[PDB]
Amino acid sequence: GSMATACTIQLRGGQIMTLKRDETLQDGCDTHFCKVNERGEYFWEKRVTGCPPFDEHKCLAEGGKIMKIPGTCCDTCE
Repeated sequence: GSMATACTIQLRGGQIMTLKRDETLQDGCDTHFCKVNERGEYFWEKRVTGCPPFDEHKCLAEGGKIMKIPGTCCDTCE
């Protein structure tokens, strides 16, 4: 019947993205892969790591702004 034709992902920033097979999502975050099995189904692999503990107080009040980490989604300061 109906089968998977792609990987419907959601970025941490609030964005539902459509990846086809062998497609990936280029964003500074936990890398999103979309692959297909030998049966034709699509798998959404999230390449995830551990982000460094962040002091949001050590930012902002100290005169900084909070950015996004490349390679994983977490809080960081300029």
